[PDB]
Amino acid sequence: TFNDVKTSLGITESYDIVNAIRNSQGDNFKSYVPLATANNVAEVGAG
Amino acid sequence: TFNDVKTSLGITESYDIVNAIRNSQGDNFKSYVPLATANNVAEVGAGILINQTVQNDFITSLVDRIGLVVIRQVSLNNPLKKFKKGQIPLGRTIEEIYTDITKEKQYDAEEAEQKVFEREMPNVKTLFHERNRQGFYHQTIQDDSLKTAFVSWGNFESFVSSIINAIYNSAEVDEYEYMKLLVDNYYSKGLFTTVKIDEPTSSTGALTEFVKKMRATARKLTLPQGSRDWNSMAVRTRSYMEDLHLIIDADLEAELDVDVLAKAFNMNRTDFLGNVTVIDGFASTGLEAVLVDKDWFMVYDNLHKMETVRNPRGLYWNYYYHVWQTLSVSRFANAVAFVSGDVPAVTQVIVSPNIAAVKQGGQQQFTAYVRATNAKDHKVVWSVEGGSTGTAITGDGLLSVSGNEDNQLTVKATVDIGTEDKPKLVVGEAVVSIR
Amino acid sequence: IIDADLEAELDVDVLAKAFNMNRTDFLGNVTVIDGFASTGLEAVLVDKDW
Amino acid sequence: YTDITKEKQYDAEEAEQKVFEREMPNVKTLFHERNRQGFYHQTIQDDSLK
Repeated sequence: TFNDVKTSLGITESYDIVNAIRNSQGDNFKSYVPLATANNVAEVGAG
Repeated sequence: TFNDVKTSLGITESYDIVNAIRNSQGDNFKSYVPLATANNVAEVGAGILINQTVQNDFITSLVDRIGLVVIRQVSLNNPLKKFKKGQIPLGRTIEEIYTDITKEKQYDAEEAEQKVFEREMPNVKTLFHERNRQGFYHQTIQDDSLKTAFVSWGNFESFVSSIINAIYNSAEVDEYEYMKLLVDNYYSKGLFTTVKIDEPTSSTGALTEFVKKMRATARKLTLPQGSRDWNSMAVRTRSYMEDLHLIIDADLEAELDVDVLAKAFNMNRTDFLGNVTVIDGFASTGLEAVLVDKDWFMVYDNLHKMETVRNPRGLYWNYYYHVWQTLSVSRFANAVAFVSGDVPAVTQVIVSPNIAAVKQGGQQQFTAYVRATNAKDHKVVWSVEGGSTGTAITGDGLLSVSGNEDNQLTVKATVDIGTEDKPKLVVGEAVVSIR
Repeated sequence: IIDADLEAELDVDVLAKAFNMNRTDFLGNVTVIDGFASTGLEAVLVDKDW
Repeated sequence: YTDITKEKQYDAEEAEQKVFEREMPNVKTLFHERNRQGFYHQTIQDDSLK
């Protein structure tokens, strides 16, 4: 029983992909903007 | 997906048994010291509200897994279901008819000359009942979303079936609560005949005093001459003994069998006459027991359909279960009320024609039946509202009608209970046609 | 001629918790009515020729 | 365990908009875990008991 676990636990976020899609004015991440559930695949997608 | 939650969520602790075991040192918890794993049982053993992924003891990276899933299927029935009359396919209203006894006339061979051919109408009271309850039970099953909670199809089919039964359990429970409402509708309108008692819980004498009034009343319903005393339409009706139903709660049956029928040598002399129906309770203040005929209820079914629909977008079914029925009460049947509170001195005044058609210029006799709960005088005062010029009801209720009356009349009879400062009238009314 | 108040009170208070029914029963043929329209009159003994 | 529901009044004026309304079942769960985990120990020297 560990009871205070966050999803990160080892992660040095190099650039925070959640804000990176949310700020895309037409750069590289503008292909990740018409995805619906991109926030959820980004949240737990690394296992 | 919660947080730091505890195994102590919904627990108002009494005394910390873990402390009380180890610091017994003489107390009666010293049967628990040789139990080795007692702290583990005394922490989880109540049941955990919120599941936590417990790590394995040997290899901590493994998660301890759900080994058996238990679905607790239960059934709720209706106690008062046996009082249900039948069902109605077509038509809304039910008409009851009761013919009543009539008036003696003196012999007179002098007046019988021209009056061979005079006519008397029979004293017939009727009564009507409409469909009342019109309702449905609705709950959704999102079939594809609950596949995550179930690793098996057995636990998937038993759980979805348990959502079906919670609709049919909502039938038998909510229908039970309307028949507790018809009792508390009838008592709230003053249509039960109130038999004022004391509370049976306080004295065993007040329990046996209560058994006296019920067995007194259950014989008065069953005399072969009837009475006008126990209807709210005041007709001569005899209840048969086997149709009397007593609707005590559960507390008074335990007082009965332990304070009285335990120690009585003869149970046939202190039981409850008629039939005993044990329920939750009564919403009214002090309405402790109720005795009725079996034909007091006019409960009839109308409609029982299960209707289904599917949302393709959100991937769910909605189950609609429509329960329509006529829920009503015969006022032509005997029904009493064993009320332990302070009751009013008069509950109900009944006028013996509720429906009269008086020819313009003709006369009609009107008749109070004051349901005094005490044994006092309770003067009845008569009046006619809506009358144009004269129309003059007087005395015992002999109605007059003028030659120029065309209006519909309301004939009132009233009784003044309590003090004149706060008058609090009790009024019975009649409806008079004019031709 | 027993008013139904007194019949129930004979059964509850007296003929129950008693081992001998013939030793407390009301002497005579008991006929039960709903009560007399009078004041305080409860029961009535009469002969058959009354 | 799955609990009973609430009744709704028949009305075809509100049945126009709410055919796909979503009303949630009242399911409650408990969880019971393994709690007792212990052993009993008893030695027998056969030959010196002879």
